[PDB]
Amino acid sequence: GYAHPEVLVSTDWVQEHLEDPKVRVLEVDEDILLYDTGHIPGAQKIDWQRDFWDPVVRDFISEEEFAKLMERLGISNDTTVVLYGDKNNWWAAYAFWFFKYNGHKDVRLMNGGRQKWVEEGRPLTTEVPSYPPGRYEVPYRDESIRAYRDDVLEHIIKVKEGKGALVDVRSPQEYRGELEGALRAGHIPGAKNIPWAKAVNPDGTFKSAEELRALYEPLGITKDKDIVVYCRIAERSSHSWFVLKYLLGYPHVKNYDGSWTEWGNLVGVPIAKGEE
Repeated sequence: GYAHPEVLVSTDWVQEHLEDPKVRVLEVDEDILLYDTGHIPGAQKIDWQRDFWDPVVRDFISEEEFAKLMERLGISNDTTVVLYGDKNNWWAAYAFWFFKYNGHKDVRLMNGGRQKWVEEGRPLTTEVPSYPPGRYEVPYRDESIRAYRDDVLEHIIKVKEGKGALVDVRSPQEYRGELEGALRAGHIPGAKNIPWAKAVNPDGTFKSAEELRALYEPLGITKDKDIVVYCRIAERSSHSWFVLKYLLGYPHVKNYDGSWTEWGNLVGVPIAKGEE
């Protein structure tokens, strides 16, 4: 089975923990207005750009700001945070990554996302919770899961020595250089293409550990290597990062948040086109 099934909860699990004092459910959607129309009872809304991004520079909010957000959401350090959203949990996986970047110990993703909960006809409400402030100590960012532009060159070499791998989760067209825009098209040299959606079933749930392994192992993307995953922006590569590190247990996996919007616009950086 999965390496970390404990970080994946079912819709049944969530419905039976709607009143757990140690549980805080958050809906994280690409469509920041969807929550307003109806959500899981007791769930709170995360507006990604406004809540996780600095208002002026391209970077996430500070550790201090993260702690204030948590308290406002009634979340404490020992809180079991449960995430779900639209698009096969695309954005919810992003929130998962960000929570882990801030070191939150107990974060879980609802298998199937908003899609499955709605399809099953489980409780929905437009009523928004009013939880008492949480107690969240200032976290320490975990750099082992975030990759930066100045780490790529040395990674590109690691990919050649068979010590690392690059996972491009974009469409094959973008991957090949036929391509959140950029002045250049192609992929980071050495990267392999595994479109993110290949990890999920039509109903929004994740594929089996076996089916997932089959997406990466045959392409040389193995646990013994340091992995770097990217898309156009971090928000879209977090899903595959989650699949590799948590569902498949890869110990070294980083999310390159800069992704193509940064790389494809950088001056004088290596770029490969075609297949690899």
